[PDB]
Amino acid sequence: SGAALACLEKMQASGVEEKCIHIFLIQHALVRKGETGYIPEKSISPVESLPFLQGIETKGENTALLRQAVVLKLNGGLGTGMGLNGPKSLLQVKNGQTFLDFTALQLEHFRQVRNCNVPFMLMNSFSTSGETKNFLRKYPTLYEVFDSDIELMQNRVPKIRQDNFFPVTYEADPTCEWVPPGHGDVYTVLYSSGKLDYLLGKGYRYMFISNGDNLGATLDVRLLDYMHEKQLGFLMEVCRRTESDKKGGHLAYKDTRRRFVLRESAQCPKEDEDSFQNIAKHCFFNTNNIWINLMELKKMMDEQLGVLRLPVMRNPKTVNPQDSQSTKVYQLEVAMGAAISLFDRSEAVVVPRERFAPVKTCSDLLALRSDAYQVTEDQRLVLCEERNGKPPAIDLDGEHYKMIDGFEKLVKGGVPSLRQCTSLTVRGLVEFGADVSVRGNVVIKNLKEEPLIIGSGRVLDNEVVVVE
Ligand SMILES: O=c1ccn([C@@H]2O[C@H](COP(=O)(O)OP(=O)(O)O[C@H]3O[C@H](CO)[C@@H](O)[C@H](O)[C@H]3O)[C@@H](O)[C@H]2O)c(=O)[nH]1
Repeated sequence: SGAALACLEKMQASGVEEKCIHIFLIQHALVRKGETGYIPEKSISPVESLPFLQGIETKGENTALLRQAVVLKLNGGLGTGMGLNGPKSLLQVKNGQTFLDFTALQLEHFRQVRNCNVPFMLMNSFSTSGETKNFLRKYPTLYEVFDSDIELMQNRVPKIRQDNFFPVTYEADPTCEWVPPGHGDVYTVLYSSGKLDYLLGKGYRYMFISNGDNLGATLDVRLLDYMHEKQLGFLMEVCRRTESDKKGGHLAYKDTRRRFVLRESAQCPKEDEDSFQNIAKHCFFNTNNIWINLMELKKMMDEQLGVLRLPVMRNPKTVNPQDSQSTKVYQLEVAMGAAISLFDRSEAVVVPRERFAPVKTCSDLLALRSDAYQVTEDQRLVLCEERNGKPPAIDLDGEHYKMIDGFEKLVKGGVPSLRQCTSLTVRGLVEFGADVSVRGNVVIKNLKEEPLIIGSGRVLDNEVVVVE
């Protein structure tokens, strides 16, 4: 393959890790022959039941295990879905505090309260590393050990043309020619960097990993205790899916014994969107709060010669995400949750919603920035009590609010109160002013060209607003 050799040479020219190149060209072979990465509804069965955290946990903690624990926050994605060209963690959340402020403050609270200097890492990509490093100047505790201790630099892979599978060229911005290969990349990065051997040599055996956008994620020593007692290599936290869980992955089963499967958004064929979005059928949603046993990982990686068989997802895009007329490409990516079938002993457990405040979209961001979410003593962000575990279901017009620039007009004059909101749908150009209270099920449709301004102090109480 001339296309594979072209990818090979371009990767080697940019300093890409040898095993990553090898794993990529494996996937490249597959996709060149029309591998879609899809998990069709007819290939899987729903997960009907799972153990709950209240059941499986006990009183008391084994502090000896916490002493073996290490935290990693994922920070490598490009946030292209929200129209970013860099780290979504540098987005403001509350009080002029970004996602990364909340992460740094959470860690500091954890270390203080428990008097335990738990190791901490951020998995960065080429697109997020520099901005993240400079941001952390504000946290000298982290900054002074950023290169040596904190950063885990993941790999990058070229975007490849949908027609001939060659790496794409984009002269206007050669930066658009590359993508981090998914958070699934973590295992090979840990292995090939020497970080895994380093951590194991200091006696660490467990790693807690969560999304950089999820400020609800918590190191639970009682869940750690459980994972260890059942001698698990991998534990995934899931939530009872809500109407707001539209993007990410749900669990399912495949057969002749049953094994877990993770079906991501990118693995769902167009014809199956309705099923993928049936929250009652596919009711267990991955939080991406994942515990791994590091020695089990080490043993697997050695066994499989640095090459985990994670399922490749073949993500179609344009080379410049913002320009729909730019060259059509495929991003080959893996998800860290897909290791759930690869570990010898793995489990998923249902956790309370207060451990999962995701921001995948500007609709999610709206909910987080609003009074629907609250800061806890331990510096987490958690859904308010009166929403009874169910985030407001926010549908923001994809033609106006998908890009952060468009979302910016909506909240420019004010983030509305959403703590009493079960549902908010916005269509056309719309602009909130100050101290707007949204209550119950609210619809706002503007059919005029002029933005619809929602006056300051307006109460929208189970109301449908249509301006024409
Ligand atoms: O190559 C990459 C790609 C993403 N990220 C980071 O990974 C985290 C999550 O990525 P994101 O695109 O926000 O989420 P998805 O990958 O679509 O979904 C994940 O998060 C959902 C929970 O919000 C789960 O339901 C999914 O199964 C899980 O794969 C964020 O910190 C990203 O910055 C990386 O570090 N490297």
